[PDB]
Amino acid sequence: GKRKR
Amino acid sequence: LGKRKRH
Amino acid sequence: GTVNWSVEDIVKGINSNNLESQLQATQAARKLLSREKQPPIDNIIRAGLIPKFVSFLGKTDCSPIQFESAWALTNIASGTSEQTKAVVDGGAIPAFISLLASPHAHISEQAVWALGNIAGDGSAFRDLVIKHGAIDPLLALLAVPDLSTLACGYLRNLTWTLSNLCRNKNPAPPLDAVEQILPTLVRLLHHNDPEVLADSCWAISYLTDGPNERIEMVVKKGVVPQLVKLLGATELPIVTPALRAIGNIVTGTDEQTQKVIDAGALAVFPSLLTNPKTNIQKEATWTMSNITAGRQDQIQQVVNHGLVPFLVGVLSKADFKTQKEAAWAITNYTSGGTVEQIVYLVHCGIIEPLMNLLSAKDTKIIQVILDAISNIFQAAEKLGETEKLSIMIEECGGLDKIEALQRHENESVYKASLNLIEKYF
Repeated sequence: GKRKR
Repeated sequence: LGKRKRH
Repeated sequence: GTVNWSVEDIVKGINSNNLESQLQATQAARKLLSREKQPPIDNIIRAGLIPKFVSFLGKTDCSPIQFESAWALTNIASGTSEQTKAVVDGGAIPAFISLLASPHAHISEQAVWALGNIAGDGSAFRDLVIKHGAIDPLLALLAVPDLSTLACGYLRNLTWTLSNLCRNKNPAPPLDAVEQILPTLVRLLHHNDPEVLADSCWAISYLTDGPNERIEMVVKKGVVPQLVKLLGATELPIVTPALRAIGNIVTGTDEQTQKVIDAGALAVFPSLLTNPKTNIQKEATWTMSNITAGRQDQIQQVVNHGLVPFLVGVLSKADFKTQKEAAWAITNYTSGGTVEQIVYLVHCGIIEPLMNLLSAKDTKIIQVILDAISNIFQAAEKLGETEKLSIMIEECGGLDKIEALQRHENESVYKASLNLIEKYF
């Protein structure tokens, strides 16, 4: 899924 | 970015 | 006059009970501290001059001594954390906040600069500057109908100081402070100065790095079209924080991601993904991986903007860090994409550059590639074209690479590799 910094 | 000194 | 003085000479002049002698020794201190090589910051600190400078900040009847101590203290606060701490320990925060109300623009400005250096040290000094009430007087300086009436240098310093009040993560700035700053910051993001735009973008990049609630705060202020418009600038100092902020926004909800697409961000990515600066290419591919991790209609808009051959290219040749983001972009694409969307990826030549990255000495990228191959074989199972992809992987020497990964250190690499060979080869 989506990955932050 | 970070700190800035004058002259 | 006030050039090449010793610390003991400055101490003598500041310890006199003569304002003019104090003014000349303070000018001499500022000059010593302005010099490029090894200014004697620690020497001035050890001499006990910081409380003296801080007290001179309150000398309203002597505006030049206010300026000179302000400048001297600014350069001490621009040093190490212990050096910034010294200025704070000297009680300079309330003193500088009072100076923001000065009728002398150059003193008012020096106060803004010094508060920027203090807040920029970290979360604790940032929040201490906010607690002493710096935000209200700083925002009152920008309460003009047109930002263009203010001096360029003065406007640049305010924007940079405000960006440091938006900076640092454990914790993030107080929500109330972020809400009070945001209307001025949006107004600065539309100003016609390249340094004002860059620093405004940095501030937005800091606010969007964290929880989705904080991304929502920013996105609700309608800044996304302006960030996309700045994403296309010719100045690299503007594109770098603009892409950062857009990159952050797409780490949030699909709805937040959609706002970026609707503003037309994907049209800029053909250049972004071929940008000569590695960091831009790496960050663009990372931004791409978080978009391909979205809905099937979002993956479809990536396809529609002809961005799949651009991902094929970055995967084929780029910096290894950019190639690592590209593998992630493909695994995300193949995870949530339709059979038609995955088939289109193989047709664009994804198999060969994907197989060549299996020679890497990084276990994480190998794991990401093996998951992408598994997702491509599942789409091939649904069409009865498993043998077609099996020969396709064998032709470009893909199979050999997976054969060697059966005897690997990592268990997750060892399992997935042995599984594909017994299931399809």
